[PDB]
Amino acid sequence: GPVPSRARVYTDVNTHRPSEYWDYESHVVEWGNQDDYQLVRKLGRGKYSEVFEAINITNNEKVVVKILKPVAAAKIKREIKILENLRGGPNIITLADIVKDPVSRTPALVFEHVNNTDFKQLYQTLTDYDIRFYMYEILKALDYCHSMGIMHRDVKPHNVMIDHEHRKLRLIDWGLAEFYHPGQEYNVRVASRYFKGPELLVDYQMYDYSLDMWSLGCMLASMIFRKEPFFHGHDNYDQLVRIAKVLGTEDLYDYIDKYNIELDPRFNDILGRHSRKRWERFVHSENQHLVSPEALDFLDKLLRYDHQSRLTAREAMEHPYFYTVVK
Ligand SMILES: O=C(O)c1ccc(Nc2nc(-c3ccc4ccccc4c3)cs2)cc1O
Repeated sequence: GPVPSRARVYTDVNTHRPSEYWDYESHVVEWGNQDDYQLVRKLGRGKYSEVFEAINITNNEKVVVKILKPVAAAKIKREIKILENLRGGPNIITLADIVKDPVSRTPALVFEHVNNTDFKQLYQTLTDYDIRFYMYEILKALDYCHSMGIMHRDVKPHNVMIDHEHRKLRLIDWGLAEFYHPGQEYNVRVASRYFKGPELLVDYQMYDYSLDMWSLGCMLASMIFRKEPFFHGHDNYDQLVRIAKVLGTEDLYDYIDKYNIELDPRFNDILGRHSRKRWERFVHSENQHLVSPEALDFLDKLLRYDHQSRLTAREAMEHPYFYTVVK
């Protein structure tokens, strides 16, 4: 059947770790005082959670309270373990407390408050320099979680909280994050549709950290070309077609052939034949100031069908696109 695959970096981080690290089900969670937090306003409701702005009435600080839904309640030990494992890491959201909501009767995660700007409004204003700056900041967080044996699996603009006034960024929502174990087959029903990697779209389960790099490339393409989202699929099948109309069908077929993947036959009447498009097609007078040869070289090194061929987060940080960024 499918040819197996392994990450080319941090392959055996979890195979050496004591069971207690990646064995999240064993992990015992100590509940704090739900009463220490006063809910202020509902910020939004997701498929798996409800997010509230709240005040920690003991220190008067603003915090974010995420109340998990019944379906996401079952996978609380995994998210809590990952959050505790990455706490203090570069640009990782800090878990301040874990309390039992008295109404839902499900777990509520308390997080540090970030003065974010709506990504829809903020991507319309970023300069070339800020795009490079914030991308480098996101890479710090990805190399950190990947170095700790963790795949985020939901990298997208909504999960990157940016305080544009203090030039600070946090990678949030570790609800879909998972421990990387070499040879493990994972669920492909992860990430948001526009940021799903080709491995998920073609149902290749033996994926790794490189999935986050594809998601990151999708975000980069959206920022430099001022098209959000860059790959606008109508559904998960159309999503692959949108990608193929840009990257071409020959390289997609080469990728499926390399891993001996059987494409869903539904793709036969919708995929067609498409040559790879040169990036100049996406360049117009309104976005040319965000596009450079370094930006395109970097984007071409993230947006590859072959997950094994994508830059790793650490290699990405070495790219010339970041030479202008003050380090
Ligand atoms: O999961 C996490 O670690 C996590 C950490 C911090 C955090 N902060 C914040 N969230 C929001 C927010 C705004 C609009 C929304 C619309 C639909 C659904 C949700 C929404 C959440 C604003 S500031 C949120 C998180 O979910």
